[PDB]
Amino acid sequence: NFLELAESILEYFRPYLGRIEIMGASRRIERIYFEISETNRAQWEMPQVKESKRQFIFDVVNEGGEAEKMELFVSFCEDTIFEMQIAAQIEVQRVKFLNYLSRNFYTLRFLALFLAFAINFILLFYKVSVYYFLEESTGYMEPALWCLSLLHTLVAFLCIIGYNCLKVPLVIFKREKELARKLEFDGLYITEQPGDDDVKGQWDRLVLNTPSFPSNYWDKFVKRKVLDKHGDIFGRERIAELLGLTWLMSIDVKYQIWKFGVIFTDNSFLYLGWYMVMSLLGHYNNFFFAAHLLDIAMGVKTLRTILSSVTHNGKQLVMTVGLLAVVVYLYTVVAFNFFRKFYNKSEDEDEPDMKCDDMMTCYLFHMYVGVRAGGGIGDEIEDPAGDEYELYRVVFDITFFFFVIVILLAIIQGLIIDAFGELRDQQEQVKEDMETKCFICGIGSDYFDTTPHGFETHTLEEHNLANYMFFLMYLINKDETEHTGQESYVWKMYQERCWDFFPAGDCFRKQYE
Amino acid sequence: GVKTLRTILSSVTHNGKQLVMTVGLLAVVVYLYTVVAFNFFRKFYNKSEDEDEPDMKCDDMMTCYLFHMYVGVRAGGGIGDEIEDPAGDEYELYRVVFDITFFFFVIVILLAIIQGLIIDAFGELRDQQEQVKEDMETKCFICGIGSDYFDTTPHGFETHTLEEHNLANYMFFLMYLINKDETEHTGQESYVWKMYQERCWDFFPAGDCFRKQYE
Amino acid sequence: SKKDFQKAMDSQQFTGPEIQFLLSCSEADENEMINFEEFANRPARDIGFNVAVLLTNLSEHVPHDPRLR
Ligand SMILES: [Zn+2]
Ligand SMILES: [Zn+2]
Repeated sequence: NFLELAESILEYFRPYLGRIEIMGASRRIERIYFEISETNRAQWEMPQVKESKRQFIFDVVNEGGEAEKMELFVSFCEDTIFEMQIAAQIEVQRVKFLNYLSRNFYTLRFLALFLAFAINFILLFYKVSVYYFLEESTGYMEPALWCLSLLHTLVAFLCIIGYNCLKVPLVIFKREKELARKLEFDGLYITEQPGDDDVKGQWDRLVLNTPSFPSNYWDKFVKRKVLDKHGDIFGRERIAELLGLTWLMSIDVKYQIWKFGVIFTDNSFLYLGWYMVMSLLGHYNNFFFAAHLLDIAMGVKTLRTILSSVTHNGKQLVMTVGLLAVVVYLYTVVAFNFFRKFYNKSEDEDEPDMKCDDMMTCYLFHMYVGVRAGGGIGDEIEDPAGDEYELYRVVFDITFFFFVIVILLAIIQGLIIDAFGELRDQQEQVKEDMETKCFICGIGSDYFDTTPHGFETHTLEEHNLANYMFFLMYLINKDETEHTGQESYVWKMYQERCWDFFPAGDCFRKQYE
Repeated sequence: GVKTLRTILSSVTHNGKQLVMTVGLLAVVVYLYTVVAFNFFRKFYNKSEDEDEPDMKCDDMMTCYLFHMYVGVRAGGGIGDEIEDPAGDEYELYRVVFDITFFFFVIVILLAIIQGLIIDAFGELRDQQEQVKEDMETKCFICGIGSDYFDTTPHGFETHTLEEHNLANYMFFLMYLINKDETEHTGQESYVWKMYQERCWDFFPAGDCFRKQYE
Repeated sequence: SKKDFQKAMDSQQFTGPEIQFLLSCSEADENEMINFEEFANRPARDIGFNVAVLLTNLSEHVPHDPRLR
């Protein structure tokens, strides 16, 4: 009765009175409450940040569902927290322009793909007469290809630099996130050390010597405390040996080398760097400029899912295409022998006949024809007639038509078919779990249907996945002195990666009646 | 006009966006090979009736792309089936690759992606039908309790889907409210009418039913 | 050396009185001819496994005894 009088206040703060559950100290499930910045109840909505979470649940339900499911989640939060740290961030003109470009990067690169269509539409008009370009529409359009080719190369260059100021810090973040943790826990550079293989980890030996190492992880303390936790284990100062305008010289060298050394490893930059190098080649000749239309395979999510199918099962596939090569080599050995006489390309007669008497070419003969013919090998060879081998030649042709085109191509075309049923079912299980089990507690829908409506509330009013991020926003964005006792329990355990505080089994309803 | 075919062509449009995009992609890869073909392998193209005089080399690239679509997408053997066969050129070492890469990457994959998209469309539409029937077999459409609680009584759940909620009767009752004087309502029916006006929709049972409520 | 080792075992971090006890478990020949093999003999492990089995046995079969935890 007192609270219905209070409704005016609750309705306003409802958007950003986030709340979560923890198994806090007392083993019973406390339900803490925390402020959420209205910017935080916004930034986590519109952009990639919603889709990135959708990638996440697909990356757990299809891959986790285990002890890491409560740990990858924060690993998703600390990344996503870093994303908004980027957006909060988004010569004085330079950074103002550089931020202008980095925020435009999806629209901006979409314009790059747009120029990839605009130019190749103009490439279409080329013909030899000497390569030449007829320009029936006008006359100044050919220079427009000279102008669009620069304008694209301009976008081809200024996209990567925005990529350098957008996704890359994240990519450098999660590399350091995966490093700083291992020094503080696994101790591998202090102990286990990766050996030759997993060289990506071996490359990471270089950064740890750097003072500027924890640049994007929002924890300078990292290296200072590794020695506290590991230097007592065998040696103090030796670990410290492992750790620790004027602007021209101010930058550290081995860090920044390592940074580009991680950025090169990233597929997204190596592609855009590949997307650009050809655009530089597109000046040197326009037909090397057409590779850019492959960007549509990455430039639209629609095709990407279709092409993803082909690489989704492609390791099985390329082996089969390779097996195809090998089963064809078995016929060509049976063909180079025995049925050798049958092969011919006898124009008029005898004089210009092209019997494939060199097997290396005979092997090439079947792949250029028998794999392709669709009729099998016998469709493009002398038809047997009266030979004793004729009974045998059919057996060579039938089996080749079955085993190759009616099976191995049938498998190759066919492995793509199942790739849509695997990729779909993976999409199904994501939804199938979410409709049932809560992502967090794991209780599932059925306990929570006992109350009216129910489970949809438990996925919003309760755990709602997101608020655990906002609470991790709230902790990282809060003075260590300022914590409430529940929050300090979280933050302390959060440092230790014990992760008990995520509810497991019990929730606030499980705990009570 | 017939639902039978309608389900099939609807199978086709069920995944048909991905499909049209796949065809567009096909056009783009064939444009990529027509661009590799207008260069390098340009000499091979021919339609030489008797000799030389009426030859139709696709030297205009637009006509060349039109050639690979009218012919190379269709040939079933790939592009090399309807072109001069290499036999002496150093490009012959390369040209076969241009065939083999094309015959795999168009007819052996992209068309395969197409037909297979139809396949995954049948299995997808079937799996949808299966989820419908399965959700009907188990959970009640309304309360959500599911079959298993209601099998505790004999026969059971089929009664709960008829004698109880049976979906339809909520509709008859919504007929009965709308076809009844506002003065004439019972307190239960007046309630349901009021909440129905306010679209609060709490009155639909949720979780609890008459059996859940009682012993 | 018997004194130098006490500072050297803080790397491995057993208490130093205990380290002197280990040095006594060693034959400690001459000034400090302590063979490393005369320290592998502590063999005794059967019992440590059995103690672990016992304490685990109690830890599982009688939970919520603060004294035992
Ligand atoms: Zn939950
Ligand atoms: Zn029901």
